[PDB]
Amino acid sequence: SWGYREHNGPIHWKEFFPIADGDQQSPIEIKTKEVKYDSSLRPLSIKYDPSSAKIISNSGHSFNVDFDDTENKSVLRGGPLTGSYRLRQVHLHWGSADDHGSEHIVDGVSYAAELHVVHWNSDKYPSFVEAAHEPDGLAVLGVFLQIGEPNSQLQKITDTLDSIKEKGKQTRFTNFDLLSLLPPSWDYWTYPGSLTVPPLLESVTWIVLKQPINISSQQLAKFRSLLCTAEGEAAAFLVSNHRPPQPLKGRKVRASFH
Ligand SMILES: NS(=O)(=O)c1c(F)c(F)c(S(=O)(=O)CCc2ccccc2)c(NCc2ccccc2)c1F
Ligand SMILES: [Zn+2]
Repeated sequence: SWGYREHNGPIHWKEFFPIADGDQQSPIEIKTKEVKYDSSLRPLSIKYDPSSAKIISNSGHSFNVDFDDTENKSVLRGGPLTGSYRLRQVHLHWGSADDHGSEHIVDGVSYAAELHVVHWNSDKYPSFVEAAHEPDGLAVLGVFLQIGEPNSQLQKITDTLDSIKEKGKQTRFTNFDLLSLLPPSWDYWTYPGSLTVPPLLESVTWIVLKQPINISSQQLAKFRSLLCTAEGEAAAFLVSNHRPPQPLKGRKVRASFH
C-alpha cells in the first residue's frame, strides 16, 4: 500500500523497501558542468511498432500502457546498451502543480511531467520480472514534458482516461504511435540507477533525453483526475506521483553529445 500521500509517500518508502536509501537510486539531479561527453556511446536505435501496444490501465500510481513483450518488434538498442532491450511499458509522472513534477532535475530545472519508456534485456533474461532484479536488466528512456502548446500525440492517451478512472481499470490500447511522443533530438544523459517506485530495484540503465516535449496545462490536469483508489472505495486523486531526486553517491553521469 505504498503511494504518494502523506502517510505512504516517498519519505516512508524506506520503511518497507530498505534499498530506498541505496547507492544507485533514482531519480537524480544532473549537474551538466560535471557531465562528460562519451564518444564510445553508439547511436541510439529505436525501432517501435504501434501494433505492439496492447492495453492501458490505471495501476493506482500512474497509467501504464503495456506492450506485447515476447516479440522483438519494438526494441531499444545502441546508446549505452549491450544487446537488445524489449519495450515493456510506458507511464507518466507529474506533480500537483505545473511548475514541478518531473523526477529528474537538470541544473535545478524541474519540468511539468516526465514520461518513462521501460525496456528489458531479453537477450539475457527470461522475463521482465527476472530482468528487474539484475544490474543490466532494465533500460528506461526518460522524456521531459514542459508546459507549452497542446500536444496532439497525447490524444490517444487522454481520450482513455475517463475509462480508466479507478485503480485496476483497463482498456484496449493498440496502434499507438510512441515514436512521435519523443522529441526531435535524442541527445541524452545516461547513468546507472533504479526503479523510481517500490520495489526500487537497482537494475536500470537510465537514458534521459535532454530536449523536452510539450504538454498544455489543460492536458496535464486530466492526469490528475485519475484515482489512486479502486471502485467502491472512498475516492482519492492521483494529483502527484513523482519521487524526489536521490543523491548520486559517487556515480557519474555521461552525455551522448558535446
Ligand atoms: N519510474 S520507472 O520508470 O522506474 C518504473 C519502471 F521502470 C517500472 F518497470 C514500473 S512497473 O509497473 O513495471 C512495476 C515495477 C516493478 C518491477 C519489477 C517487479 C515488481 C514491480 C513502474 N511502475 C508502474 C507500476 C507501479 C505499481 C504497480 C503497477 C505498475 C515504474 F514506475
Ligand atoms: Zn517512472
